[PDB]
Amino acid sequence: AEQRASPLTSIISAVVGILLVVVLGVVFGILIKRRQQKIRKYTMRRLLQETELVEPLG
Amino acid sequence: AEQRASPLTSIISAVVGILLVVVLGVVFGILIKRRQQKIRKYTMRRLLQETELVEPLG
Repeated sequence: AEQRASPLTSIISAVVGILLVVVLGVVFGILIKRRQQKIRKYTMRRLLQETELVEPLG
Repeated sequence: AEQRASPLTSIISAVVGILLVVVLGVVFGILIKRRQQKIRKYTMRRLLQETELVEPLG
């Protein structure tokens, strides 16, 4: 019938969904671990890029 | 003549790729803005003087 019934398309949509949730889950946990009694001062490291705002070319 | 030649499959793979990169971008931006509003803002204010170390004269 007209009913699609695409198996692959169904898997691709399912895979991605979990993929996005996985990638993040890893990033979130990573930050926490590096946060739990771990001062990396990442703020300053990223702040060095702020100078670009007050560092024109001419 | 061609191996696959699947237009949809090509779009699904392209969409996801950008999708994952998009979601993250939003998460990263949020955190930053969530840190800039930290009670330790004073740190940054004083950090602006650090540039003097990497700001030599002609």
